[PDB]
Amino acid sequence: VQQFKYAVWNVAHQYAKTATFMPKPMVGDNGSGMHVHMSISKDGKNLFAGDEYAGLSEMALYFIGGIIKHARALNAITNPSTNSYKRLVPHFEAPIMLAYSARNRSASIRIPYVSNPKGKRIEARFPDPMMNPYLGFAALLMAGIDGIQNKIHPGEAADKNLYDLPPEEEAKIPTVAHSLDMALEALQADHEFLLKGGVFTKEMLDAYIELKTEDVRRLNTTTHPVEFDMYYSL
Amino acid sequence: ANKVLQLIQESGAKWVDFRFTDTKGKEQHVTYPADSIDEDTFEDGKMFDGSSIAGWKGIEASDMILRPDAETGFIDPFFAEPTVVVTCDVIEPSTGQGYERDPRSIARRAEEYLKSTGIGDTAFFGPEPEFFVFDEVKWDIDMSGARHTLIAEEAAWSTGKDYESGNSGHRPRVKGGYFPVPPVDSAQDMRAEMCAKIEDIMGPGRVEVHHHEVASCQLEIGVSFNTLVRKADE
Ligand SMILES: [Mg+2]
Ligand SMILES: [Mg+2]
Repeated sequence: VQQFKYAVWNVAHQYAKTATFMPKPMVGDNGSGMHVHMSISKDGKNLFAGDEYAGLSEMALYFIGGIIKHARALNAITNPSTNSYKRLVPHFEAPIMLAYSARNRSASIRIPYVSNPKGKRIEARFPDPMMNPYLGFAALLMAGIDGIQNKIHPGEAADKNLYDLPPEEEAKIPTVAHSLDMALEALQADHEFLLKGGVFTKEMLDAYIELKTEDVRRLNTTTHPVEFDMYYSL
Repeated sequence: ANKVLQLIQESGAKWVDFRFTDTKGKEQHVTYPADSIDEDTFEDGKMFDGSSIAGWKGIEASDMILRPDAETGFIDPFFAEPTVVVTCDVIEPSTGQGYERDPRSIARRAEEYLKSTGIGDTAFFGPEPEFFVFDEVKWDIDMSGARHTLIAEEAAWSTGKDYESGNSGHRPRVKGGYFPVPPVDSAQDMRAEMCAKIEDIMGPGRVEVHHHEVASCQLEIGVSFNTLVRKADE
């Protein structure tokens, strides 16, 4: 990932241009996202392959469940930028709804058409390139295996429709974090899966959270031009 | 004319502005000295060429100066000059809708074609015309292309523009100019003057209300309802 970023940055620079892996740099047009494709192999066999749902093993269903459960927390490490939440907005092309389907948009988790079940994987569309590859990938796994270990059921798959009327539902459909603020509060509450295996020390997690909070501080302290628009002449 | 001729006397006006309306609904004017204007002129009239409604006919229609009301001292112009917004257009014979059709006469026809139907003695119309006021407006159309630009301080998009007096930042937001207070309103005295001028023209009372319409730079002044051929003139 890091090498890719480096290449694109520098190539662009040689064309006298500048590249940015920021999400939503431009408002009113598409944000830049990092969908993450995931598989597990054991002695060289794809554990995700099965006949549970659209070629998915029970293993993978549990992977999914864990991630869905821990998503708001997972939104830091993945979506670790205040800007990330500019992308994650109630609209089209928006993986805001915490669900899974192979054939549905607005599904934060999506099951790719893989043809051969040999490469069967699962895709999470909510992350943006601001995610630390190392830390991010890892956190997804830890949450994934928490699913497996606790046999977390991912619930029913919504393939039907992205966002429609509220039959007291859809409103009820869970959403990913609205702000880095919230994401950091979520990770405070729900960090346990990471600490397992001692993969994540509490030293670093509590540090990370504080360091990321400085980013939040910046945003919250600095008046935004838009505030002038709404509030200046009140 | 009791109204007009007497007004001329009282005003000491040297000039009388005959005003009529073309098919497209654009008021037109021709100016005569008071000396030519007698009571008989209201009957006899003053004749003129036809270049808007008609053509080919080499039409020499007459401007039968209409008399009651519409006898307004020209508020804007320097020299004392009453207007006769009442100038029905009559063919040389058949005192009728001149050129293709004089709108005012068509309306007079409809005035009669209500009493004649025995449905009603009079009909009352109360229009609410909305207008925009801009600082400046520019456009051109050539083979090169077509172009048009709106320029105004009060325009919603004028935030960020440089001004001589400086930019107040107090301006209506888009759709959001529904009655906010003067800092942003930046009209008021203008509307007031408009109202004052109206009263000079039509008469006392008559002006109901003045407010800022929704769009940036959009204003509404309310004028009392009246009969056709009266309200139309107004
Ligand atoms: Mg994708
Ligand atoms: Mg209105």
